[PDB]
Amino acid sequence: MQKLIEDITKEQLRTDLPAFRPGDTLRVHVKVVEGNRERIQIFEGVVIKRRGGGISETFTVRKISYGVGVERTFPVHTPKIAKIEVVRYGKVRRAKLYYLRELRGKAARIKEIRR
Amino acid sequence: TKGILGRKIGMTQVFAENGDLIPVTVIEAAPNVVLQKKTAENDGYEAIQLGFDDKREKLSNKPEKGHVAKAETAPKRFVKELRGVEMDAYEVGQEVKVEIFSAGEIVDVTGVSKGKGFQGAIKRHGQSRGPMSHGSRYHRRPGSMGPVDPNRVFKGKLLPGRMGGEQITVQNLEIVKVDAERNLLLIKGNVPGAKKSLITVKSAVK
Amino acid sequence: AVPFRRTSKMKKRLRRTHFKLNVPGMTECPSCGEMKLSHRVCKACGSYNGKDIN
Amino acid sequence: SYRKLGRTSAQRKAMLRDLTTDLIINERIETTETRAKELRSVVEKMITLGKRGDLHARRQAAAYIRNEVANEENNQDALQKLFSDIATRYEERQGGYTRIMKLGPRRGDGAPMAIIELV
Amino acid sequence: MIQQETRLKVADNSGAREVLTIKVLGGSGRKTANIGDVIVCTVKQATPGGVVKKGEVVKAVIVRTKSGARRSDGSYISFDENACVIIRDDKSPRGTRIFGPVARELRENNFMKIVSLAPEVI
RNA sequence: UUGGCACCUCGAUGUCGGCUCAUCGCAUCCUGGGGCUGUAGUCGGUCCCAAGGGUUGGGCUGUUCGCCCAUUAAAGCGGUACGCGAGCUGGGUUCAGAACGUCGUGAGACAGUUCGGUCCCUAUCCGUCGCGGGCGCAGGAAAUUUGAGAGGAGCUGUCCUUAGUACGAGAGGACCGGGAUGGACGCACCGCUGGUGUACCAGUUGUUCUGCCAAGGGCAUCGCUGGGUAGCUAUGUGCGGACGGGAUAAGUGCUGAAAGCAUCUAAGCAUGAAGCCCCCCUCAAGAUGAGAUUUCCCAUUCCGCAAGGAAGUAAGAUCCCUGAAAGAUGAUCAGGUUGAUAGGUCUGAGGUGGAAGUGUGGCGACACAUGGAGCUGACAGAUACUAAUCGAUCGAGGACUUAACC
Repeated sequence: MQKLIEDITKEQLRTDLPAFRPGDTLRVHVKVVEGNRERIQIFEGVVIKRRGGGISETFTVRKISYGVGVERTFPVHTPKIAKIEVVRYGKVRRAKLYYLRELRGKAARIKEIRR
Repeated sequence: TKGILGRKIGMTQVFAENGDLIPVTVIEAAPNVVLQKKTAENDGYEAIQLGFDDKREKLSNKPEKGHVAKAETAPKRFVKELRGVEMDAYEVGQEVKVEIFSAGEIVDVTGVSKGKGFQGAIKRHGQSRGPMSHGSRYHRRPGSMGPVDPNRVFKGKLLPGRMGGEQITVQNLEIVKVDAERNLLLIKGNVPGAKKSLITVKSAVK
Repeated sequence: AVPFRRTSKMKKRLRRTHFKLNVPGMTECPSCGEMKLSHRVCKACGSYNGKDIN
Repeated sequence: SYRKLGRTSAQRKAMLRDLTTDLIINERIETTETRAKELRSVVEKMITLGKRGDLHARRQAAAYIRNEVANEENNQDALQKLFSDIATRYEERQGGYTRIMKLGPRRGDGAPMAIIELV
Repeated sequence: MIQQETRLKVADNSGAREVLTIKVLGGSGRKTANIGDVIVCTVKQATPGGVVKKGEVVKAVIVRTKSGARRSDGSYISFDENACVIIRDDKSPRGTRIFGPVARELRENNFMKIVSLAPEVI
């Protein structure tokens, strides 16, 4: 069953993306359409979550800008993601960072672990 | 005026040429063979009967053998029937693959919906309940039965029973992509039926 | 919650149709010859399928 | 899911902590049918630890298996006998280590009994 | 996912600080409102310097919420404070600035003066 | 409704108001059709055909009503024991307790007011929702259906275009007709957002236990806290009420007398609505009017003079047993050794997250490497390892009359 699932959509496993640790600061180059023009904006922030399976692995990036925390999910294998870059890796003993949605201001940093 | 039948597996999530993600079922229909072409001159109506599974030796009965062996291809487990097709296109024993369908047309989907067992009159009919506090000992119950004087309960008031199991159709769906080299149909939407349950796939009346 | 009338000697004895109990699945012990229960151990033989198991 | 057998969350794991250790010592057990079918899918997880037989393989069964006496004149515990002699016996078989021998009814309960060998 | 009788943090310096709802302007009865819907609201607190002050029936537009926003990509926008921006009962606001980020699902309708005044259209 | 009469009920018919499930009428509140208008247009008033669908959410009040706020296309009226108390609530009057005003010397009263006050039941029968066992259906059995007949669904707003067009002096502002997108409820599902996930994993506290350390086990509500796979889920996602035909209702018509004209008449026709019957979908041959095709099994052994009977079988099915996509128990349903049906097993998928042990840094708390490790409940994939053994009963011999051909 599940072998027949991914052997259809192995052709859409977009392998351009660097596999990263869930929970680290990260920027995403998102291609969008504003006014029938294709621009690219950059979405910095830390990864709360990597979950899912196969083609439907959804992750998210949290950005805290202008005092209002912005959480922005993406499934991994979209054509509407141009470039993902690891800016600083992170260590978290946990794996899904739901407690970051409350804490702001330096009780919410994740220490760079030199890689 | 067409239709094949297959076996549901489970949902996926398939991209379609945009960021547009589409809910997608995985219907596998190994190539169906017409087992009997019913004519209006003797059976009184115009129809056709498919067949779908690779039966084993011990599974089959002898009357299931002799019905097949006129157009001897293979004993097939599930037998259904389609009123109203072009009878002039087919003959008794013709193998029908996925080559009928494209990735862009309006497609009807019936099926055999799931089970919920003996579960009663909130989940079975969507009704509300009384309040959960203010001393009320009433919640999860099917309401009043009716007024006094007609001395009975009307046939059409709803009650606890055995939800699900019935045959249920979903109209005007659409096929995402046709992958006929493994006999696979991908249909936009959530299709009724549990894992490994069988579905007729028509072309709807738009 | 009150029986409005007594039950007569018909509608009582029509309720004891599906109160009957059958004979269970009962076969013969292949070794000691007696009647065996299906798919359990013939306790007179002490055996099942080839072996008088201690 | 799986079966619960009259006990709560806590008591059924405290049930099966005796229906494995007494099963390793006394080597045969007369339970019901349904208590057998919740040992055919459990005890075969414990015997495969005896195939592994290493340090951290040892300290998983010790979380589970009781401390009773299995072999007098030897002081061999129920933990030790799972790894000393049982590990020698099943070096070749892959799965399938418990039989189910259905008995008749229990007298006062009507309980459909069973017998489990270590085969 | 904003109902009747919720309290909302106001995102402009038009006078108000905290605003409570009345009804979502949908049909007969609409329960929730995610983003871009238009509420008739009232004003539970205002700044002392106030053009619109305490106790005023106002008509406003949801900008940013703790709700999802299912784009067709599958990306879900979800902020961390429910909010409004008070409008002048039209497709046009009445405030001067707009504090904080603004969801990009306001451009589906023509509220583009809120878009042009937004500091970070996320 | 305010009421008359006292006919049934005082060997008990529990009564107002909300909640729960709605059903029914049409004198219609919206939606459809129109006629007249003091109908320019957009709104409107008013009668007529219409009961298929809908009829909002709140503050006060015990509230019904009503006021009010805010919408909506609309906020309809009326039954049905002023529907529904062996379904629910007890705020309300209508038990004693208490108090105020007034009445009465008084005990005490008050459809004047205030505060507090036990709502019982295990379902026989009819009635529903659902499931099944038997026989019927002139032979037995295996699958699919025609459809008698029933039921469900049958609501709609904004915006775009035609078009700022006819109309209007302007202001304003269209019918008719296309396309797009929503709210309201409806069926379905678990891929995605989250929710539960008490035989999953990780941390951490008190205390006991495995001789001790280490490492664990128990109990503390799953001890608590963060996650959580399958599974059932809704607010999540899909689609749904489509396009139409047939005959009409009000109208609107022709044609055309009676009664040289006129006349939507009596003959003869055509239009005409969210109504009606089909079209869409589900249920359905016990539709005793028991339908129709497809193949299988065939006419065996005994009485008996026959009529008839039993007693082994066919085809197939059952007991039984491993089973869950099914599951109150039956049923359905994947199988029963020429087998992958369950469990284990070895791979993987997802979860959780850096196992103990060892080595090293550190006075130690602790990190660091070994190492995307370690462990894994239902998941899918291979494997005969493990039982689904052997058995066993049930189950056709096919009537008569006539016609038809043979």
